[PDB]
Amino acid sequence: GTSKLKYVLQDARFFLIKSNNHENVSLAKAKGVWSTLPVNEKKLNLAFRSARSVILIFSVRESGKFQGFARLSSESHHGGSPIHWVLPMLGGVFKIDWICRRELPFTKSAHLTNPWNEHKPVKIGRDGQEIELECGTQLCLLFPPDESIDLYQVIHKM
Ligand SMILES: CNC(=O)c1cc(NC)ccn1
Repeated sequence: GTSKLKYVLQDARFFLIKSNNHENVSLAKAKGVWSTLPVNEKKLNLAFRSARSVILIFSVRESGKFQGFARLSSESHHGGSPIHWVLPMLGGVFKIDWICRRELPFTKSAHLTNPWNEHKPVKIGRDGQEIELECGTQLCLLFPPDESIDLYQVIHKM
């Protein structure tokens, strides 16, 4: 079903996360963590205090796909366990709960445009680009269901 998913996404905010490599998305999926540049860290912390759910939608650059999406479960914090990101300077660490670890090809989202990025297709956007509520909700609902996920515990964090 999609009903608990819709509940988690009701009045959520959505952000496009672009990773230079698959390894960082894999660490994020394994450890439930993300870290970004301070300009985006400040935006995510503001959004986390302002919305019932803040959703990060991940895309590896040059992959032509999204690799899943996740909900912020905390603001960023420093001094936790170190994360061996593959880098080419990162802020704190956000804890995240994954909502879907399955891929979605950009060919499947070509009908969705993001008003906050000049109504360009939602796949287009810099790291940290906010996706407007309706576009972001329909993008998340496009993903194949991830039957390994139970949103019951995520609902309890809202
Ligand atoms: C896990 N976080 C990253 O890989 C990242 C890298 C970056 N510049 C290379 C900017 C924001 N985030």
